[PDB]
Amino acid sequence: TGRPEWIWLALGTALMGLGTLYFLVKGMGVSDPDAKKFYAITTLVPAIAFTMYLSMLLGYGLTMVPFGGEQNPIYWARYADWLFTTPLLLLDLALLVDADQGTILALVGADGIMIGTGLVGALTKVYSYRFVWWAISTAAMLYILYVLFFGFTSKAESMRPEVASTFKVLRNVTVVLWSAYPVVWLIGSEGAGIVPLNIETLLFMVLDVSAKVGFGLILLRSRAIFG
Amino acid sequence: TGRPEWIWLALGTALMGLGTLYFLVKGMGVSDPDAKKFYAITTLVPAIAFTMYLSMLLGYGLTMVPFGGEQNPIYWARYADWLFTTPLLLLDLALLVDADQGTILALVGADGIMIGTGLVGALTKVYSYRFVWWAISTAAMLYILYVLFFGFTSKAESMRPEVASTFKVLRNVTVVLWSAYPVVWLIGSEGAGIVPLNIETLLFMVLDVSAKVGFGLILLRSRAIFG
Amino acid sequence: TGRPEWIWLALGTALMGLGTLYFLVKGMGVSDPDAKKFYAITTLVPAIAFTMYLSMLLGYGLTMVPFGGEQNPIYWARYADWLFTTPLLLLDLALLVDADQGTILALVGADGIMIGTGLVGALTKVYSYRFVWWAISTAAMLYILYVLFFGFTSKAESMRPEVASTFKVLRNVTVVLWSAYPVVWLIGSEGAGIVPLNIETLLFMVLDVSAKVGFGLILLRSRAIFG
Ligand SMILES: CC(C)CCC[C@@H](C)CCC[C@@H](C)CCC[C@@H](C)CCOC[C@@H](CO[C@@H]1O[C@H](CO)[C@@H](O)[C@H](O)[C@H]1O[C@H]1O[C@H](CO[C@@H]2O[C@H](CO)[C@H](O)[C@H](O)[C@H]2O)[C@@H](O)[C@H](O)[C@@H]1O)OCC[C@H](C)CCC[C@H](C)CCC[C@H](C)CCCC(C)C
Ligand SMILES: CC(C)CCC[C@@H](C)CCC[C@@H](C)CCC[C@@H](C)CCOC[C@@H](CO[C@@H]1O[C@H](CO)[C@@H](O)[C@H](O)[C@H]1O[C@H]1O[C@H](CO[C@@H]2O[C@H](CO)[C@H](O)[C@H](O)[C@H]2O)[C@@H](O)[C@H](O)[C@@H]1O)OCC[C@H](C)CCC[C@H](C)CCC[C@H](C)CCCC(C)C
Ligand SMILES: CC(C)CCC[C@@H](C)CCC[C@@H](C)CCC[C@@H](C)CCOC[C@@H](CO[C@@H]1O[C@H](CO)[C@@H](O)[C@H](O)[C@H]1O[C@H]1O[C@H](CO[C@@H]2O[C@H](CO)[C@H](O)[C@H](O)[C@H]2O)[C@@H](O)[C@H](O)[C@@H]1O)OCC[C@H](C)CCC[C@H](C)CCC[C@H](C)CCCC(C)C
Ligand SMILES: CC(C)CCC[C@@H](C)CCC[C@@H](C)CCC[C@@H](C)CCOC[C@@H](COP(=O)([O-])OC[C@H](O)COP(=O)([O-])O)OCC[C@H](C)CCC[C@H](C)CCC[C@H](C)CCCC(C)C
Ligand SMILES: CC(C)CCC[C@@H](C)CCC[C@@H](C)CCC[C@@H](C)CCOC[C@@H](COP(=O)([O-])OC[C@H](O)COP(=O)([O-])O)OCC[C@H](C)CCC[C@H](C)CCC[C@H](C)CCCC(C)C
Ligand SMILES: *C\C=C(C)/C=C/C=C(C)/C=C/C1=C(C)CCCC1(C)C
Ligand SMILES: *C\C=C(C)/C=C/C=C(C)/C=C/C1=C(C)CCCC1(C)C
Ligand SMILES: *C\C=C(C)/C=C/C=C(C)/C=C/C1=C(C)CCCC1(C)C
Repeated sequence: TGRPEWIWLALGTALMGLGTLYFLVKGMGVSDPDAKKFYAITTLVPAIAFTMYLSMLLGYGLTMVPFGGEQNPIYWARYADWLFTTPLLLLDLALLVDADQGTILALVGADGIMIGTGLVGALTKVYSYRFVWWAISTAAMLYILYVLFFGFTSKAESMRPEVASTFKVLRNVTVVLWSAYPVVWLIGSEGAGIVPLNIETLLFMVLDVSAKVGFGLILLRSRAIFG
Repeated sequence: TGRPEWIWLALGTALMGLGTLYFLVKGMGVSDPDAKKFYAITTLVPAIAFTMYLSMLLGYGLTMVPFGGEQNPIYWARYADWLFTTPLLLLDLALLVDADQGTILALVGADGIMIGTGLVGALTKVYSYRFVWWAISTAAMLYILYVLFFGFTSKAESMRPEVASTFKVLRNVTVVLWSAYPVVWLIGSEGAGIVPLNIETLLFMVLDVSAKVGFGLILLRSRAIFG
Repeated sequence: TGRPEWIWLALGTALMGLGTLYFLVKGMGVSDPDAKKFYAITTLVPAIAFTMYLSMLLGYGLTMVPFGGEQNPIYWARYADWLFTTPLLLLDLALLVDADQGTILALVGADGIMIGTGLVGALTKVYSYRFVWWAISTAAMLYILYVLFFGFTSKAESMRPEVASTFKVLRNVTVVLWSAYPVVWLIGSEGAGIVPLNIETLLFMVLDVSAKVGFGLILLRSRAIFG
């Protein structure tokens, strides 16, 4: 349940919070209309993360699901968070690399399903079924990382070296990080309880802050966001 | 409840699933940026349909509402599905016919209300009230079919004959199909139980697959989607 | 609970309803593509307000939350309403003043959090915690009114006098009205029950109709919406 992992939630809330502050206090006097978009998209990611992390800390984002012949502590707020933050991150990559509206739409769709599926899985009562939803969700995820890796990289090659390189870093960071989530989910309390909610929460915490604050940092501190 | 209609759900899940596969395996090597958009929008429709049909089959999308002095089997997942798939379909028509942003916005709004209202109706406990929500939802629907029929057709007349004709087919197919839903809802378990959930599910199944896979087929196999 | 304030809900439902009708019956024969957008955005605001007000009147939008060592009557539908209507209103201001996509995105984000936070607050069981969420929600709100007041006004100064002035009126009306909500929430049943749900409902009613129908009226009856 929620108590031993109260601390990881606390640190997460705080890190996202400061992350918002730092990104907010930096894009204040930014004239560049394109850079303006990047700060907006990027800043909104940690801000949302902050509200959802606070709901877990205060006990709201946590619920109980019966499965495995018992009651289970499921932090649902993660899906509420990700549902918006993942597309926003994706949007950042698309703008940076000037992707086609079609692909953005396809990418956003894939993402919504990825989280939608993950959320449903996290709540389904037939233990067994939770793993099907996981399968679907991961399939959706993989599609995204594919397009990002082979599709987006290609589009980056046409931009100026600054953008190509920043994208390369961002690309590597999201591909590697995003794929850890399904592994954590799988071995955590949402799936086979191989790992305690204690460590799991510390894991999502590190992954989230990296995948958002870190990503924001890499992106917002490069000249790539400028026209 | 969910058992006698388990089969229609199963076939639906499967048909949507293959529908996604087929549309996915066809727009792979498509350079045309406009055609790319059409495949994205269209492909996402059956994909969502698949996840929601699977939730009904696995028992998740089903809930119980007390009304009529008794418990009632309400597949809520349909609204979760439609909420996204109906606008997407609408968006397809708008792109094809190059509609004004204003009308798209108005059309999307109408749709969200149409489903939002339908969902609320499906869940309201005062039997009587379910019919008011139905009224509102249908009113919203009618507005949409109106704009599609008289507004969009007009905009199609300015496109090349290929587009005008494909739109005509699509227009006829959506106008006729969409209007069956409110009739099914009305006579099914959501309203006056004149028809059993058994047949009702077989009905939504046929309507959905036609309105999505069929629509996708008609659209994605014409040269209308190209610039 | 829901009974003594049944009337304010009834009048609200009716006022929004007519508000939709009036805005609908006025933008019918409007060729101007820009004006078309304004009518669409603006008309959808009261229309949504109508469906949510009807849910409160019919008893659906009302729920019960335990806090303060007792059961509490919480009209949740307000958040469902606002979640969409507030951005739409914001979008109106942005179009009118031709704001940057970045700022619109930032503004929409802030708003979603503002309502999301408000909703969570309205539902949190630890009385005490409801006030933190209020704090966050208001902080988000303030950010919005700031950008609207100092940012948007600046952008209005570049438009023709008609637009600058209409915006000025709209700006003053939203800044003043929006800031009353957090005060009402604070002193109403969602926070410290200093004011009865009776008067509270009459308050939100006046604020809503003004902030939407009034706003719509001021905007839709000026030549500012034309190109
Ligand atoms: C952009 C649009 C305008 C989009 C729409 C966005 C929105 C709708 C997304 C929602 C997304 C999904 C993923 C989240 C929902 C998950 C869902 C399955 C879980 C829902 O449950 C929580 C919900 C309601 O809370 C509850 O109220 C009901 C009514 O009164 C009750 O019937 C429920 O039981 C109650 O649940 C709570 O309490 C439970 C407590 O039980 C226990 O009690 C015992 C008593 O002895 C003891 O105390 C135990 O300890 C205790 O646990 C608990 O178990 C439950 O979990 C629950 O807490 O909550 C509503 C959440 C709200 C929707 C979150 C919003 C997220 C943030 C703010 C979003 C910011 C987004 C903006 C929009 C982004 C903008 C950028 C774009 C432009 C890209
Ligand atoms: C784009 C944005 C980023 C937009 C936001 C999208 C999202 C928020 C939309 C939601 C839309 C609405 C329409 C769906 C919600 C309907 C709502 C009224 C119904 C909610 O209930 C289900 C919800 C939660 O499940 C539950 O968990 C709670 C917390 O722990 C519990 O308190 C509930 O009770 C529990 O409910 C389940 O179980 C019930 C079981 O009871 C019974 O138990 C007995 C025991 O003996 C026995 O077993 C009985 O047989 C059994 O029934 C059951 O009755 C309930 O129905 C329920 O199953 O679920 C969350 C669903 C999730 C939000 C669905 C998402 C849909 C898909 C994946 C969307 C893909 C969308 C992308 C975004 C599209 C992209 C394209 C655009 C760009 C255009
Ligand atoms: C654009 C996208 C495509 C975006 C997605 C939009 C959508 C998902 C947004 C949702 C936003 C949030 C803010 C609203 C949800 C708030 C949430 C916390 C509250 C949820 O509860 C209500 C929910 C389900 O109702 C219930 O069914 C469950 C399953 O069967 C049950 O388990 C619940 O208990 C049940 O709750 C009801 O009944 C309770 C009754 O208890 C009591 O019973 C006793 C008996 O003796 C006695 O009778 C008592 O008097 C009685 O009270 C009650 O307490 C509960 O409150 C509840 O009524 O409802 C689903 C609502 C639906 C999602 C509202 C939609 C809003 C409108 C139509 C939106 C129009 C939007 C379009 C999209 C805008 C377009 C423009 C853009 C382009 C900008
Ligand atoms: C049981 C199952 C049936 C159910 C599945 C579960 C499912 C719900 C989850 C999957 C997610 C799914 C929702 C995703 C939908 C995607 C769909 C909307 C995509 C539509 O398609 C949009 C395109 C975007 O195109 P581009 O990449 O940008 O190409 C640019 C080119 O260089 C030209 O540029 P120019 O114009 O300037 O000249 O997708 C990108 C094109 C790519 C370059 C090519 C991609 C190929 C695919 C990866 C392979 C096809 C899929 C496989 C046969 C199997 C399906 C697996 C599933 C996991 C995807
Ligand atoms: C109790 C009730 C009060 C509550 C009602 C319930 C309600 C919640 C459900 C209804 C759905 C509602 C939410 C829909 C909102 C719609 C609103 C946003 C629309 C705003 O309006 C946007 C326009 C889009 O314009 P266009 O069609 O594209 O015109 C192009 C022209 O050719 C010029 O081209 P050029 O620029 O190139 O020169 O709507 C299209 C303009 C059309 C051509 C004309 C349409 C006329 C209407 C159908 C008639 C007006 C309505 C009726 C008086 C009664 C209301 C019934 C209700 C069912 C709509
Ligand atoms: C907080 C920021 C980000 C980038 C979060 C990303 C989360 C994911 C990519 C989650 C993926 C999931 C999969 C693939 C399947 C199991 C369920 C998850 C939702 C955890
Ligand atoms: C799955 C694909 C589509 C095109 C589904 C369309 C569904 C509708 C048009 C439903 C309309 C409804 C009305 C008009 C009123 C009763 C409730 C419904 C939601 C069933
Ligand atoms: C119906 C139309 C509008 C413009 C409604 C606006 C509502 C708000 C600005 C609400 C703000 C809130 C704050 C700042 C904090 C407490 C909770 C609220 C959601 C009431």
